[PDB]
Amino acid sequence: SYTASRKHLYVDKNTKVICQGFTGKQGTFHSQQALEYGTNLVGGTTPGKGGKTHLGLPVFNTVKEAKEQTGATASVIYVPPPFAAAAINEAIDAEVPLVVCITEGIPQQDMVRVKHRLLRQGKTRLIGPNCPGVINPGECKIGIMPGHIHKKGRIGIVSRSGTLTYEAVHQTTQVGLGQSLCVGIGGDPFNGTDFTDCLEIFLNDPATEGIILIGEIGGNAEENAAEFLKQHNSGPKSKPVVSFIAGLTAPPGRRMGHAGAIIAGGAKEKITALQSAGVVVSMSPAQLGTTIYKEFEKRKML
Amino acid sequence: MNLQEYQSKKLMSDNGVKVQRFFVADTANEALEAAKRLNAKEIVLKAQILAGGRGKGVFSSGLKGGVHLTKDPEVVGQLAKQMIGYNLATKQTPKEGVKVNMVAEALDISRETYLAILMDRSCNGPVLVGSPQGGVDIEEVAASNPELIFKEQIDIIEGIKDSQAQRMAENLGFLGPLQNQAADQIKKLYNLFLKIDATQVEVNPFGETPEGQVVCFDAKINFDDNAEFRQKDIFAMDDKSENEPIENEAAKYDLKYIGLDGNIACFVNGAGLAMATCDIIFLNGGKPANFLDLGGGVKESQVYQAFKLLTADPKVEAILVNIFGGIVNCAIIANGITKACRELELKVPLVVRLEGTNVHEAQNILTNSGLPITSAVDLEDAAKKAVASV
Ligand SMILES: Nc1nc2c(ncn2[C@@H]2O[C@H](COP(=O)(O)OP(=O)(O)NP(=O)(O)O)[C@@H](O)[C@H]2O)c(=O)[nH]1
Ligand SMILES: [Mg+2]
Repeated sequence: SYTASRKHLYVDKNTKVICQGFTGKQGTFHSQQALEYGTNLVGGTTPGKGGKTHLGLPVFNTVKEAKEQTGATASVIYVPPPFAAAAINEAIDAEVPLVVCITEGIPQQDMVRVKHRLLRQGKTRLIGPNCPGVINPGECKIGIMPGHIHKKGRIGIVSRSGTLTYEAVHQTTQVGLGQSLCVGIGGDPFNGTDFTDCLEIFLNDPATEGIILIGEIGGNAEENAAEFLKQHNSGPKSKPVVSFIAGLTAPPGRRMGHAGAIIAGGAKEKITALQSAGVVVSMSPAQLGTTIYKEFEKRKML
Repeated sequence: MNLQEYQSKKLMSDNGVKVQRFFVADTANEALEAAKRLNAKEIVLKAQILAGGRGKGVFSSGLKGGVHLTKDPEVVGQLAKQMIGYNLATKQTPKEGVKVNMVAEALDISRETYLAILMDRSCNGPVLVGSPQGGVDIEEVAASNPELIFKEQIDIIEGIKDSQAQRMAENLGFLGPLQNQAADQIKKLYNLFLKIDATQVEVNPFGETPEGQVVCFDAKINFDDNAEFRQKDIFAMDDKSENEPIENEAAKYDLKYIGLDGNIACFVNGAGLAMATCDIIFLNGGKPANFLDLGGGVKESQVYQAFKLLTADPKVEAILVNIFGGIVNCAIIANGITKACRELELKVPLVVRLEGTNVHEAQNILTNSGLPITSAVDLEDAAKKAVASV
């Protein structure tokens, strides 16, 4: 099943990454960031550019061409929204173990179609789209997050937000706890990876001793993650979990339909729901690091 | 995105979905003469606002009721004058309501059913959401008796199967020959739902007339913003009064602007991070006037218009900049802030929090600028500073 590919979320020293949209302006920039950070970027693709070198690495026409010749195991997509969904499908066809689609703006209908087959296979794990990516502090950085704030540590960060993810990262490094693995699942409704996937990885990673979940109002993402922890992060060796949900001060949204209300039945409910699973919700976004730190001291883990 | 009923219904017309024939009118006199042009027994008048619950709503005019019908055209203008320009308030509007600014051949109703097609994560794609007991009280009926709500997931590859359309039609109570006409209308709605890249198509009531006609009496369509590049003609139809002109001029340079009632104007590179800043400002006692999102892209032009825009309305005695993760060295935008601040000459305090590539050489750019620009280190610091400006 598709869950069998969760393991591919945990990038590391060895994963060999390639870049779809390599010559693109964003592809090039964030590709350099990865090379300078130490990520093992072995090349990228760009139709009509196969056989030319870029950033000192080979460019290929398709992904299979780029995979067999480099032995890649992860891909990061910067293809523009109109063709990004196809970029994913190309990686799945090439059975790339991990695909990280950064691109924001993919039509929901495209991703509904991508995700449809994605759930019918277990070879390729997808992160995103419209996410900052995944970063193993020190070992591998797949995405746009600034690497100069991370530090290999004991805390696993899972975030549905974007730039807000960096606050939790910058605060856990400052307190000295560092990050074991930070994953951004993005803000799109139909994605390859959700909270429950990263929590499963975090709850079973020894290097992950504390957890920070970052969310925001809207949807049921946070509640589903909450019910998971309530059924798998309870009992004996329970790993402390901290959370911050942005938007408690957001105004009403102005509806135009009953559909959303009927399928539902954000705000305080997300907060108190996470609390039900024993999660410590930091009210301010500035004290995420200072909170997880103390939850570690509450049970003598420093 | 969201289009008005009359616009969503014309789309339905051009795609085999049957609705009432209608005419649009800007003034209350044209609504009266246009109601005379319709030539129909009973006529229904509806207020067009990007919001539901119009029927059970109130009016700034005290008209009480966003939808009404009568067999006397003169009553159209009589009732149309009383809302053109007023704020229609419903249980979906933000209390104040929406400034109103259609006359259709009213048809007789013998049975109301709720029908909606949408993309839903839990269902991993399209869903047929229906209930035999539709009407305005759908949400109440949905809450008191959940079992009255029928869901049918659709396979995005196979599409709407006749067996699925027939089952939904049957669950909505369409018996006899109606079951086929309704099922076909369900298939024709789903196909349109996919054609237009809609996240939601809600038909409430999905009506049954005494003459055995399955009609869509109301059309609420939500369009996927991410599909605008493929839906040119449809996104061309979004009226030129989307919220407020303060919002539209912002979007001209792709800047997401959300307005509020406050004194601090936020400026963040991230929706989630923008809502967070608004939160922590609230915790410290401030109250943000709004926030202007940057997402990821950044250009010296946007910072120029960004400041020119936030200082537009006079309800901003301070602005807060919080750029944490710009794809460009903020040392470059720091000079885009100074340039966009001394040439614009703004008379409001300015709090800046930057964190990223070479932030040391960037923070001193503001300090040694001679301009009213206070620097901040963390999110908590940025908030207390912005609050400290009264
Ligand atoms: N007899 C009759 N009643 C109508 C007609 N059009 C609307 N109504 C009545 O008006 C009610 C609500 O109007 P409608 O435009 O459908 O939607 P609404 O007021 O915005 N409510 P909601 O947002 O819940 O769909 C319907 O439930 C129905 O009782 C019509 O042509 N004939
Ligand atoms: Mg209706």
